[PDB]
Amino acid sequence: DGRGKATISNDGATILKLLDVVHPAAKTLVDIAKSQDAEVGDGTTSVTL
Amino acid sequence: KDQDRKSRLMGLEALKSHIMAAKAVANTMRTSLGPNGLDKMMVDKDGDVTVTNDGATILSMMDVDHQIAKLMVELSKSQDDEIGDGTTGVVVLAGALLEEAEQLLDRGIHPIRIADGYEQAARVAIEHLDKISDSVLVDIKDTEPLIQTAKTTLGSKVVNSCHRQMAEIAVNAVLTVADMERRDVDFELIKVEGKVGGRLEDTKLIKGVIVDKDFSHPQMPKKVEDAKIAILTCPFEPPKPKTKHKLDVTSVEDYKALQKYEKEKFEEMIQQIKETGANLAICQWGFDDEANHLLLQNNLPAVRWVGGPEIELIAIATGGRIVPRFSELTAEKLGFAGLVQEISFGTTKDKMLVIEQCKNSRAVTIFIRGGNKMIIEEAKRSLHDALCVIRNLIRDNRVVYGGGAAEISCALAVSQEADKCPTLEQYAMRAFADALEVIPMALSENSGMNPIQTMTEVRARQVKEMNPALGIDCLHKGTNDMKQQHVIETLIGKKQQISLATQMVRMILKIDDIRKPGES
Amino acid sequence: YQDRDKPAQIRFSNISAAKAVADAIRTSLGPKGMDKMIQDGKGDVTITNDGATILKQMQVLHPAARMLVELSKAQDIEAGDGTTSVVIIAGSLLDSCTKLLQKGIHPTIISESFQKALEKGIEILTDMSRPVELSDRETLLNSATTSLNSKVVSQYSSLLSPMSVNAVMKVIDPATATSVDLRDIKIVKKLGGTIDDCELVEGLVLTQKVSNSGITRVEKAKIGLIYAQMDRVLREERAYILNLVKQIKKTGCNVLLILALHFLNKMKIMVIKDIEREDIEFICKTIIDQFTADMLGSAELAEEVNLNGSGKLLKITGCASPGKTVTIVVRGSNKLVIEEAERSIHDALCVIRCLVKKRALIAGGGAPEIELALRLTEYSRTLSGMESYCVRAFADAMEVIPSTLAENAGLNPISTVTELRNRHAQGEKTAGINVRKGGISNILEELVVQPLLVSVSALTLATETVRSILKIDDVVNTR
Amino acid sequence: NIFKAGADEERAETARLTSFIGAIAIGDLVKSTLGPKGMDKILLSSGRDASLMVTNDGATILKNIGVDNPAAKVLVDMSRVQDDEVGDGTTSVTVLAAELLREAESLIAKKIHPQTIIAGWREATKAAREALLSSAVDHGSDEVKFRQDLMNIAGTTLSSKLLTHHKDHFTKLAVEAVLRLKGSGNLEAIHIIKKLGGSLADSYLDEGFLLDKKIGVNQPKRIENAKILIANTGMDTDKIKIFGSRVRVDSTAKVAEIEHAEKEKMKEKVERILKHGINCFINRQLIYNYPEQLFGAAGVMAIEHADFAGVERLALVTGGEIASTFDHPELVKLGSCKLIEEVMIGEDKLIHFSGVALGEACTIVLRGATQQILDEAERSLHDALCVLAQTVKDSRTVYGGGCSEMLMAHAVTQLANRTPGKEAVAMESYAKALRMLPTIIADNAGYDSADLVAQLRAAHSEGNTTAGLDMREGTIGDMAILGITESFQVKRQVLLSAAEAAEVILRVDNIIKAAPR
Amino acid sequence: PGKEAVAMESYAKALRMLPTIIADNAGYDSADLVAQLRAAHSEGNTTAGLDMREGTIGDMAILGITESFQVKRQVLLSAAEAAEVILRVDNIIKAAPR
Amino acid sequence: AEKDNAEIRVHTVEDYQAIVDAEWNILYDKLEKIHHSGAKVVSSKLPIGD
Repeated sequence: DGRGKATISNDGATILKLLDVVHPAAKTLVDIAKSQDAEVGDGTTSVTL
Repeated sequence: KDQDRKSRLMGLEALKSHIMAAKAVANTMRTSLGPNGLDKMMVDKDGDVTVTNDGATILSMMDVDHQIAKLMVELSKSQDDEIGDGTTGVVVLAGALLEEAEQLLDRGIHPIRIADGYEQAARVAIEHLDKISDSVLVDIKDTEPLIQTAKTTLGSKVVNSCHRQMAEIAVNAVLTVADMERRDVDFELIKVEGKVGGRLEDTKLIKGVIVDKDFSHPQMPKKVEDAKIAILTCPFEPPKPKTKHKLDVTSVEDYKALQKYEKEKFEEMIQQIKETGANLAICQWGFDDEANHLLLQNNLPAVRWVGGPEIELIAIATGGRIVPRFSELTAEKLGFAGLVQEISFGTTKDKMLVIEQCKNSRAVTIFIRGGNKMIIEEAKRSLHDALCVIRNLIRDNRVVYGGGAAEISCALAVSQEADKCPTLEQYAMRAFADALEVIPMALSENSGMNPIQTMTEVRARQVKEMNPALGIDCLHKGTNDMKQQHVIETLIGKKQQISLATQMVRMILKIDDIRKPGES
Repeated sequence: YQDRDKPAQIRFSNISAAKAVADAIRTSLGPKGMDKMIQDGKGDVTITNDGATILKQMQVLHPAARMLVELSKAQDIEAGDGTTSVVIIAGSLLDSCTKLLQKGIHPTIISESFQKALEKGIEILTDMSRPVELSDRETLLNSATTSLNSKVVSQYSSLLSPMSVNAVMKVIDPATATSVDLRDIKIVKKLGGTIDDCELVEGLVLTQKVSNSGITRVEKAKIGLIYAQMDRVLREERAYILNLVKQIKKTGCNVLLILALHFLNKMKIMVIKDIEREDIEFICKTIIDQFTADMLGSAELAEEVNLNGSGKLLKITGCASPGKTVTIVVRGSNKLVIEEAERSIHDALCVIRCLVKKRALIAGGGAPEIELALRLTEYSRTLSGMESYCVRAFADAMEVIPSTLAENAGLNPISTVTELRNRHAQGEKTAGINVRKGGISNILEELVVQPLLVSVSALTLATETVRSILKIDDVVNTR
Repeated sequence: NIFKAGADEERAETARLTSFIGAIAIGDLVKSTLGPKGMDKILLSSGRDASLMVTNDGATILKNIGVDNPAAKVLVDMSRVQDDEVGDGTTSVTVLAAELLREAESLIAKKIHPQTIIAGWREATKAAREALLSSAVDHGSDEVKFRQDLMNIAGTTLSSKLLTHHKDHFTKLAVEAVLRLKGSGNLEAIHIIKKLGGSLADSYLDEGFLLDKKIGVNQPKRIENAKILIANTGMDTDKIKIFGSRVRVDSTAKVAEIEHAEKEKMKEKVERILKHGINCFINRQLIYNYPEQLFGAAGVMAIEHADFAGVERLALVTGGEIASTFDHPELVKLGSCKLIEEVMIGEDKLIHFSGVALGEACTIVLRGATQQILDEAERSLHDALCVLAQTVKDSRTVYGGGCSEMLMAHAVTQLANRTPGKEAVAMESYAKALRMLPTIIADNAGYDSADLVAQLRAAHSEGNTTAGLDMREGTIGDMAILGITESFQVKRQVLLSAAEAAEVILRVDNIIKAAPR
Repeated sequence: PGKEAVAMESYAKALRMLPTIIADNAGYDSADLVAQLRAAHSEGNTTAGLDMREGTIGDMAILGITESFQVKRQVLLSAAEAAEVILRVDNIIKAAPR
Repeated sequence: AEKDNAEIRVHTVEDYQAIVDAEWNILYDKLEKIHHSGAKVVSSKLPIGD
């Protein structure tokens, strides 16, 4: 991030939160991953891929 | 946000770029490995200049922006709690594993599959170290062989002149604070100080806490045999604030009035010392000329202007407590010690306070004398790894002969175990063998000899001449077989060099991308 | 050869920068020298032929060339004459060293060789000089008058010459003391009157007025150098002022060298204030808690004489103190009249000062330089080693002075110095260039002479500067 | 992106060149000043034209110049220690250490490892040091021969200085000052006086420890059995070294109260001074006239305006004590002086002692036209007193002028005959650097270096251990007959310091410069 | 004397270049072998030489390696006279080709 | 501590004994309020002095 600290993990939910892509169609798939956490809580990498 | 100007590195070129950034650190420290390793010039941000070959000190002073290069620095904090000597050897070994991994990426082998090969070959090398290891102090605790081992470690530093005397001090210091049977030695209980002047042969072992402060008055008693210690945050006198008193005296009427009130406070607190039975009074501030005048008549020595962190170190070592005010004084809060003396240095006015227990204790402090501050600073690091060598021998007395004999003997077993793995990880086991050969190879290169002719010559000796491992002489001694040269490193250190180097290579290979935004 | 490292590049940079200064001032040498036009940065344009003035306006940034500027200043302090000649001689020496360094001769050999030629050069000019008597005031009058004729004012030189002679002979024992202090003679110039009126005062004469103090006369003076509450403060300010006066009154000091105007009048103390430090040094040699009587001077009668053309002056005579000092009062119509009158006195005092230290007279018009170059050539034949070519280069560099005077006189520079060399071979130093008649003539009959100290100090000071420049290996910029 | 934004690190190839080029540039700068014929140099600060000056001193050049290279900074620090401790050989250390690094750079191009070069110089250093010990000749007896050696060493130290012309008269001043000492080499006992007026040949000398300072206004010119007591405090007025404290004055009577309070405070101070029973008093601060009259009424000589160097020197010469606190009487040691007389030298009042305890001290009075001449006269004289005091402690002397430098180079060459393979080439370059010192001396004198230096090799090859260079006649002759010699401790110090300085540069293969603040 | 001393050292240095090049073409270390021979022939042991077979220094009389005297005397003289002509010529005058 | 301190400037010498005690009184009060409720286990996020 802008602070200089590095985040290391394979979690798909955490990576998508840090990207924050400005493309409008890209924000749609990001929002679907957030709804995946409330209903289930995992599989965000599978749904996006 | 801030997607534009965001530095991104991905793909197969990302791994080759991370290895290149890691080899830049390994190629820098490989010249300083060994006792003959060349030094490094350090220019501080404030303009200071220091010269040291210590690997742990270099990594702390290196400022690297690259992320993978920062991971190599964080490894030093983990190893210094164990070895503190061959820390450079781990960075060199980590750079050799990544350098040989570059040849495997061209063949199309997946990075995770390469990391599995190193982990599989690491356990074979660690297992081989247990067979060839020999003991020393097994079943019998003796200080005679323990002192000779520490004499070799100090030979690589600038203290190599006085190296023989400083070995007996580190032995008696660790055995005092903890028992070898306990196998628990804390570094927080051991302190190291020093001051310019004198020589390194004047190093002494004082059991207790020592800080440099003078007495409240020079005529105070210099020797207190009984143990009474009053540690307070306030001096003995009418109460004064922490900054400025600023007494208001309008005329002589207020002078004679307040002086009588002060005179009552003069004899009250000084005679209060004998009420609690205390002898030595440790106060954070100093005393007036009248306060020291009453101490000379009652024979009550004291220390003035004690520092903030010094108060906590004295109460812990002497077994006392911090007393905020004289109203809470009691017999339980008094500190103990065997002797209290004031030892000056030459003509210097320092006169460091000396607190001696006259017996064993749980904390000791080693003091070093020398003609240069940089030499004393390097003498402090000279004892740092020396304590780790003694501590490792207390935990496990099994040792493996160093000087490159350990790394070469392991690659012979790993290369044979490679043909027993019908799988793509076989290549990683072969590359792991050539990587272990780099550490003993850098020793001969720093000695001004042909690296390759020295390496292959030792291989033939261990296979043919004798089964025990033979080392390489970097000091230009008589011959090989460092067992006669008494160059020996602990077995715990050998297991950590392979384990920590495997962790770093495994983490670097599994990271395929580095992201970070730029200035917008 | 190779010569990878070239320290001689700075040597050539020092010679080029030093020669550029000597080449400029060369055309201004001699009474017939061409005038030069100097334009100030503000746009002001001036024209002067004086070499000492132009060198100060050049603004020389080069370190080695500044040494020649300081060399001209050291020449005016000692001899006071020949400022332009020194810069030209020092410029021709460094130019001759260029041909020597190309031959591979080491500077220390060149530097030590000029010293032997300098010691021999002094003996040559001394043996050919004319010994004169210092006690004789007829020679001092003629030597100063003919010298000031080549200066700006040639008409009034007959008046100002005996004023300077009688001043020096009063403050200096004739034919006894070899040292003369020019600061012991003060010259005061004022507007009004004429140069025909001059007064030599044995005491001191200043420019200050005693206003507003009305005492104006002190005989036998010891001179020394140093609403109710609102009204009460005015009484206390008078107490502090009078307090410091009481301590002065106890010592007996009647004249002080600097509401209090009235307190000094009650004590009959003459007020002398607003005095320059350089003017104090003239009074220093002539005559509050640390103020005592031992540091006080002495005087006979002090007073302020106000004349028509001399303005307001303080006339103090009969100092009665160990020393010898005089004072000259100068009058004139305008400021330029008294300016050149005083400047002619400084030139007169310097020539007399040169005659006191060294008693001798030599001919002018390039005569000392040709005779010097003639004998050093024969002296170079007896020497052996590298000193043979070094002395010849030192001798041939003396030809620039006569060739310059012949060029400003309209004659042929090459043919003039050639004919004169053979005249000095058969004859004596009397031969030379006469700029008044525009041709070769005997300088002895022309009554053109200069004191020996001018030529000796010209060779001594210039040689030490040339040797100092050659010994410089390089320059280092510190911070 | 390893080191950016002010952080620079030169690699093994570049930090190699940078280390030597920075160090060699320092040695090549001051090499022109070696020898009595050495060149001058101009020092001018950037932005200020008042720093112009010309000096041939190698120590002064290195102090004023700045050094941005950490490799060259070590060489500069080793030169200042040479000037501050021994005082002689500042240029010799810098030049010799630079020649070792210049030859070591050519050996690295041959792929000779730096650690091997270091192993060669250590063995050659011991062989070169034993050569001076075998050629060192001292004198136990024959003080005439011992005094003559002091004049040759003093005349050698004063060479290539401002006093080199008049040094013939100065050799008698420096030697006599050290000859009268006859004891510990403490230099505080020999005072130095700088007075304006007169030429350099007018410098006088006093063996009674003459003081450079004048005391009081009216003081007694003679005193019998004067007890010396030093004190440190303001003797003038109130508010000494006190800033921020004011006094409310409403009228003139308040000022008179301060004058009475001042005389009251001074009276109490004079009483405590007189309780010591002393005939003389010394203080650093100036003494006011009122306590001066209180000292003169009791016979106590009032000494004022003392400096930091005075209290240290007046204590050992007179056998006294610093005694900063005169409050408690008779707890301090008092000095011993037979007579204190007033001597006027240079139109100034000076203080002359007599018969002091350990009266082997003395004082040299310099005479010059300006202060810049006197300052350079003291620096050239003080450097001479350092080596002469060292000569008293160790009387061994060796012959200079290329004699000792060439002899050490011959012993290293013979050592190259018995040696392993790689150490042979390393010690040869060490011997070549020792021959560079007599070579540079001949270059600054204009003489042919290749002719004179090469004949010294054939001279010291078979016998003739005393041969050397003669700058006067430009030939080779006996150094013992010509009277050119230097102390033994100077050669051993320059030889070891130059070897230790060049050893540190080789041990550094990389230079890490952090980001400047 | 002085000026002839430097010229002889360069002549002796060229003779040491012959065994140096022989060691370089054999892949060995010329710095060690040539330096040991100079130290060997410095005091005694006039028969020491290089052994290309074993890669070390040994006696030439025992190993049976020798060369004719007329050959070495001719190589020594023909090399000195050839370098003397080239060194003496400071200028080359070329004409027009025919 | 960086958070809770006591700074009072008075010209009275006798008040200095109370101010030093008042700074310890605030700390003693915070320790007494815990004892007033009878809490045996004290878990603090910020450090606790000796």
